[PDB]
Amino acid sequence: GSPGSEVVTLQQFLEESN
Amino acid sequence: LVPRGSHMDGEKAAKEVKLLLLGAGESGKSTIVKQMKIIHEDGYSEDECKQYKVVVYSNTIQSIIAIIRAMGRLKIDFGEAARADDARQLFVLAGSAEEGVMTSELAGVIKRLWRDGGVQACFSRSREYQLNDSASYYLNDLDRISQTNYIPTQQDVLRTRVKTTGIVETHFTFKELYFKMFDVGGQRSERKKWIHCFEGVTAIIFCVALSDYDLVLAEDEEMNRMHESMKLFDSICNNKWFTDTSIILFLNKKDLFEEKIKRSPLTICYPEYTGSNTYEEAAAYIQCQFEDLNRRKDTKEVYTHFTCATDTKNVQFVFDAVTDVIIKNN
Ligand SMILES: Nc1nc2c(ncn2[C@@H]2O[C@H](COP(=O)(O)OP(=O)(O)O)[C@@H](O)[C@H]2O)c(=O)[nH]1
Repeated sequence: GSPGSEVVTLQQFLEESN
Repeated sequence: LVPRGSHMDGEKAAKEVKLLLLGAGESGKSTIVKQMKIIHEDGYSEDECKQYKVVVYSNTIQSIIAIIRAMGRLKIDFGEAARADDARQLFVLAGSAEEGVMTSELAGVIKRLWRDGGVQACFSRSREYQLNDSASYYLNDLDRISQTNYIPTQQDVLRTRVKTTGIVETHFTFKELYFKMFDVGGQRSERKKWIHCFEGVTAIIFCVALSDYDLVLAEDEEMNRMHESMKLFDSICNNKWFTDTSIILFLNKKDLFEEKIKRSPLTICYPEYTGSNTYEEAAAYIQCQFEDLNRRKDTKEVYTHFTCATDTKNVQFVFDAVTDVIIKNN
């Protein structure tokens, strides 16, 4: 849940969302 | 002087449907986007089609180049040694169509290569280098597409392949619903963009290339293509964002799958498979492989359809049904 501007992968986003 | 009526004319705001298009590369997302434009919008004008001529030429050149390089790696000789010269010329002239002009010289090179026996022997082994599924479409109509007056047809535009590096938003309307469709073409983007894209999603459409089942594992992979798709579907269907989202599964490229299953056993993909190598049973097996990954509550089921994304009538039928599903769950 770092800043909103950090480019991230779909997999990373799904992970941190869970 | 008749006072003008209401500006709304009795209508009201259209209800919004947010669709998220997901799936591995080459699964059919871009084709579904184009089909939505063709079916529920105005299709592609002549100028828009003209804009795709360069893409058609680039796709054709890149496909034949992939086949030639694969000949190199698989140790497949040309049917006629003179073709070697043509091959060289192919690489010399490969950038000559970037202005939407395929010279007669390049057209002849590509024709002679595509007609060669060794090139065809390599094409028949496309599963070993994951050749894109539109190569033969253009290479078998070279004569038509190589004319100086060529204008891409609607089907031509449907078969093109363009870079989809991010999340692209398109709009259409159907049954008085305002569809906002988000093709997630890329693997990376800003966290805030991920959040904005996954917020308020009405439904997901997840595309799977059935005909990927027999693709050879490449050095950049840790598992075969079908299992990469299964892993992605698992991570999507069981994410907090979509605990209550309508999940639709397009088991796409059913035509290519129907042709492949005749000669390529499904055990290439699922070594444990003991069923018959026939269309209906193998398709059912893949469908169950994907649906068993949904571990949400029983009320949250997966809506599966078998599709040929490049067939406009089939996509129209399937989307007619998906819209009814979405209205029901609304
Ligand atoms: N024969 C057949 N070809 C398809 C089908 N779906 C896609 N193709 C083609 O396969 C290529 C990749 O499809 P595309 O929509 O670009 O996948 P994307 O990377 O997820 O956007 C394209 O050349 C499509 O035209 C299908 O259902 N049947």
